[PDB]
Amino acid sequence: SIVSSVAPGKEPGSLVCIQAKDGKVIGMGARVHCGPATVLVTAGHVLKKGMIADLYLAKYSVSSKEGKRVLMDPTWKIEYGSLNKEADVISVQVPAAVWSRLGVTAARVRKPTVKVPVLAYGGEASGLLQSSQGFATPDGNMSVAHSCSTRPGWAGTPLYAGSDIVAIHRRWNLATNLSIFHANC
Repeated sequence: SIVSSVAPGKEPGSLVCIQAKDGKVIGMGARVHCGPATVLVTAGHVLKKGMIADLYLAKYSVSSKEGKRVLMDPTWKIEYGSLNKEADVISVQVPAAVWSRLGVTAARVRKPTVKVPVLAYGGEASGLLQSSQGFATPDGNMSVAHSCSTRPGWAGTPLYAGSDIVAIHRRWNLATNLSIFHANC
């Protein structure tokens, strides 16, 4: 798996970091279309931390030439998924105002295909992102096997196939086949 630096602002427009209050990146996520609206999608064990501590959605701002972030409200409604279950995927009805302030566009969820090329993103700061290349294969249940290298703090990051998201990375590999749970939309 080839690992590469991603220049500030050149990551996909849907991607967001999830930070603790001291700025540490503890997970990733993305804005995706969900019926007539959009949702955050991330790992359930990442979102669970925001029940007892403050988490922030974070993304590099091209116009400000620095990172920006917005406090997460744990009472934002859950669209699908769960904080504690095996698939470890959850989606949240984040207000459009928050996505607007961070510059986050919505991506499309697509079904994975066999050995589809994929990119996964993560990093220690919103202008210090990196990507890892790999391939993804769905298992006929709710998961995808994939070959992207990841680091701790990449939990919840999408696997991108071209423009679209086909999976959610779980933990530092088996990702969740997002289209399975996205059918709740």
